Amino acid sequence: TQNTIETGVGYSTDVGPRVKATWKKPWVNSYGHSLTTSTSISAPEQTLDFSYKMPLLKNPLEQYYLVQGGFKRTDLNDTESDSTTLVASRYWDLSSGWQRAINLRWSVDHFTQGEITNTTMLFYPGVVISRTRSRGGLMPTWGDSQRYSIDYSNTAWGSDVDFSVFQAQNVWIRTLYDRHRFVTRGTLGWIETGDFDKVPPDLRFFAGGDRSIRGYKYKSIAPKYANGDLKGASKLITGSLEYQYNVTGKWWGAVFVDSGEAVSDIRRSDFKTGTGVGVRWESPVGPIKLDFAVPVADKDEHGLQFYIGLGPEL
Repeated sequence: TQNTIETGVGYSTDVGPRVKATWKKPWVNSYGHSLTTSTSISAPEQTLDFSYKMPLLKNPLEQYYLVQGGFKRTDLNDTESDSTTLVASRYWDLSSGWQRAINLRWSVDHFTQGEITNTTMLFYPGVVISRTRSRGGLMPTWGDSQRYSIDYSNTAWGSDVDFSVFQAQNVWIRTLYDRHRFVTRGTLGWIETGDFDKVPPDLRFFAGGDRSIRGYKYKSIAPKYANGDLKGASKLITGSLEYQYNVTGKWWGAVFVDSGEAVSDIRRSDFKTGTGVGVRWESPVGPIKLDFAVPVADKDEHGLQFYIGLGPEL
């Protein structure tokens, strides 16, 4: 067919309801080209992207250009942002599973972080290497994803700020005796810059929240200003261990521990840890999850955080 509407929904105690919706148009001409429009909506973040794919005649499934553009509005913690991005990319897929991409990103960001207000126009190249593999379906019995990236902004060719961003993340799924499923998750982040105040909050690191540190409020962990407002971190390390047990039928019970930090001086570790129990049901439409988590050994943070939605899990 010609148009497709995918549509997810979510809820969590920190963020509230959350709806995504994508509108894919798989062919637009006999030149292969395709278009995806996406939009996400929650109280704190709202997004609207477009993504235009153009296959190359020589090896059309392996190689393609991408043109993505987006708007984003953020109202979260001590962050307030208007964002507009454009990306030209060159992708090399392999049957070997690895996607390799060169990026050329443009953005204008109007933001307030705490009491600092700025307007940053960025223009930078970058590289991505990624691979997601799974086997056993929509709630895979086995799989892993890895994304590694490097972005390099320099003032020499028009960008507002000199910075280097390095990113890494792993997700690992393994089953043992068809009944004991283990989800393992790892995330590294690092931005080297002499002008952190000019960097948009999107490019700063914050920790906590679902798929970061369950039990802590979404993006609530990071260095503060002298006034106490959230500043954002130049370094992120977060991780999770989850064990899942198939109770009966398509019903699983899960126990998990997340832990991590967002710091600007890696010699000053401030590691926050969260923990909880959950349920997974393999619904006809994909895996539905439900998590309860509390903060662990924390004197300023307490309180149950609870989460529900259609998790991609990888």
